[PDB]
Amino acid sequence: GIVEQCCTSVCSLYQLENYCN
Amino acid sequence: GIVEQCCTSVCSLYQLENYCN
Amino acid sequence: FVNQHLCGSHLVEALYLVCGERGFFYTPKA
Amino acid sequence: FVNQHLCGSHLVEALYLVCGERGFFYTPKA
Repeated sequence: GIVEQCCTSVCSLYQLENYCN
Repeated sequence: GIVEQCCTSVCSLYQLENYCN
Repeated sequence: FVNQHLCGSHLVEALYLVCGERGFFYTPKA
Repeated sequence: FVNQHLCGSHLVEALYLVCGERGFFYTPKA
């Protein structure tokens, strides 16, 4: 999930926007 | 929603916890 | 920190601290 | 600010800025 993708690894805008409503 | 209850008005723990997963 | 007007990043920050490992949803349009 | 390791409040803060009026969900267990 977000932690694995953005905290444990380097985040991206593409991925961040998958969590916007 | 949360803005009306916690920003436009004074928030509460009770209300805040309604937005926890 | 909770029993006040909380807007924007301040609100998001209160949700983060209260909800902890649960996480939360921030739905300002809903 | 997005293209880095973002944890905890830092992550929550990036979601807040990127998502804007949409808001977001922060699901650290999922």
